[PDB]
Amino acid sequence: SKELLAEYQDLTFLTKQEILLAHRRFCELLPQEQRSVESSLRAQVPFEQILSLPELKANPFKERICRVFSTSPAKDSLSFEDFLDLLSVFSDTATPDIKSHYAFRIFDFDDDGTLNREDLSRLVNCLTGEGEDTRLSASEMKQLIDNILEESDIDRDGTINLSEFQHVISRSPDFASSFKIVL
Ligand SMILES: [Ca+2]
Ligand SMILES: [Ca+2]
Ligand SMILES: [Ca+2]
Repeated sequence: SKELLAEYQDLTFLTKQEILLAHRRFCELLPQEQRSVESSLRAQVPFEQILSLPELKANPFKERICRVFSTSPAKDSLSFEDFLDLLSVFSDTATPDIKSHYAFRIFDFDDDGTLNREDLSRLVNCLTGEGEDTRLSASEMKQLIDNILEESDIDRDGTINLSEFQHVISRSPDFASSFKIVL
């Protein structure tokens, strides 16, 4: 199931939490004997259930919306992938972020899903001491890593996951230029 859901993460640039929330909603819109993770990811939700979606309530052309997001020309339904895109457009519970996705993968050296002290050390090391061309000392690197955890490691597990990473660089507009965190 982890590998299966992970595929969608690479396809949409959403966090695992976002995909999980969406998957639960998707399943609840399918037929009872369809909830099976691997089974559900192959099912399609009929427009009936999409039209009554809360985030589409105030939208005119709901019928049009369904047809545009639907990938299968034959059927009048949405696949899980189509559903993710719908939520990315109409719901605050799904916000694609291609920059966070790749930046995270770059610093997650062992590709294990989180940024630990070691991964974070390279991240903060992209910054400078004080002058325009400086390099951090051990203690400065330590403090910077400590500050990131203290401020963004909200599930207090000692690492930074994609969701938390998005918060770490949420105030760094030019982050991708040289991977510098603001402050
Ligand atoms: Ca959205
Ligand atoms: Ca890691
Ligand atoms: Ca964490």
